[PDB]
Amino acid sequence: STPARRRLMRDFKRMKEDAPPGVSASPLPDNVMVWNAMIIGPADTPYEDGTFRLLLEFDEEYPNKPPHVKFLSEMFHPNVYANGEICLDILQNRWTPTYDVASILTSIQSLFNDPNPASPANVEAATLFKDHKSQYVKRVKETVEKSWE
Amino acid sequence: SDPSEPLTQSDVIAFQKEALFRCINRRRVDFEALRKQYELSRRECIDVSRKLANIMALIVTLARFIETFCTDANEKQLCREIAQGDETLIVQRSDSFMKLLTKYGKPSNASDHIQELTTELKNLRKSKEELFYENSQLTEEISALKEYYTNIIRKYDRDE
Amino acid sequence: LTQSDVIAFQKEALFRCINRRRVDFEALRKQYELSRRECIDVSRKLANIMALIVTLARFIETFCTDANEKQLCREIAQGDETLIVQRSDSFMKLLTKYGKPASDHIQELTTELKNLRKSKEELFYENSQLTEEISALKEYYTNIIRKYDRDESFTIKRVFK
Repeated sequence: STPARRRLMRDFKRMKEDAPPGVSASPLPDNVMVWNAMIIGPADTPYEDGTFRLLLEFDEEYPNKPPHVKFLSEMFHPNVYANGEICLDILQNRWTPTYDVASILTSIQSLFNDPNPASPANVEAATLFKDHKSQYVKRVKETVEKSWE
Repeated sequence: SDPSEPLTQSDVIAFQKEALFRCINRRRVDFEALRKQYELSRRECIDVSRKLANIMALIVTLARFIETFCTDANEKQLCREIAQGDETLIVQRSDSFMKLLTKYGKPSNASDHIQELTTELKNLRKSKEELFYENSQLTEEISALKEYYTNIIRKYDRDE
Repeated sequence: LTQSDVIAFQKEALFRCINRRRVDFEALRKQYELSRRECIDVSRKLANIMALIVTLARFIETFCTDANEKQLCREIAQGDETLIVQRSDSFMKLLTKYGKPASDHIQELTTELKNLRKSKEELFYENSQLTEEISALKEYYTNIIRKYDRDESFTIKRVFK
């Protein structure tokens, strides 16, 4: 109806025509307003080949305000809280209404590749990243393999 | 589905199955590589233990003769215990047995000095020998592992 | 067993295969560790009785007047198990012959100690290098196979272009 639901609709056509590699996203057929997403862990990262699903929750102040985004899949990352919340600056302190769902998901894969220990949400992961890198990649890898269910 | 299409629900399960195989294959290659390192260790155990039974036979022989040439009761007792063929006792008494050999094998203060010297020599040799056997085993392991991976990598190569 | 046959296989059974392999691997690994511990044990035992016998051959060598006696003693000090057994009879014959109870000599003895000292320090260094190499090697080759599998994956290339 509104321009917000139509901006969500422009975001959809964006995903369909130009789906970024290793991401997918679609809103519920009834509710344009809520979106299923999933990222694939890029090559050469310890999250390699994962199939992590994501929930985006919008409202009527978009593209002005971003949705709330949380991973559904079990996660192990310094920039991820135990409830799915993500410590990404482009979503918390550097958002621009030009950003679409495609851009949001692309940045999250960029983060799977570049963990930011400087804003640690999950302590365990920010530490293992630095102290016991092998125990870290082991933890993340069991995460990746449960993602496959 | 065509690349100019959004990834569908069948596509996701397909990607996951191919990833599952790749995980299986990696754990399977790593496991068969372990299979080879184990079979090799088993062969080397067979070989070193054959060699040890044989040289212990020699030690038991040596222990009977030094037992014969002994003056003091303690010496005779040690010699007979070694002649029994115990593998732990030879290790522990390695120094006293060497001293006994040096004392009886030969026809003042300088003799005791050369005894001290050759006990040290025997112990440095024991160390050199351990390190030599372990380095031989290590290089056999590297060789076996190279032969294992290279073959899989070449099967892949002809699978062009 | 092949990527196409895996697409044919079913998705829960791939998980069951992964845990069949994980527990087979844990068995094999406790087995590998037991084997290695035995192998280290017999090897240090052998190393010790060999050390006893080649040290003996050097001193009995010193006391031999016959060229052949010295030859036998030296070949024994070479430390080859096979030769050691075979020459064992003659070596005892020699020990029986010379068993019946100055300055320069200790000098040699300490020279050989230092040379061995240096030999053992090296052998240790090369053992360290060898272990590193095995680890590097398993990692290197596994990586190549991972990359080969990824390069024949089609789901990969259709997900990524």
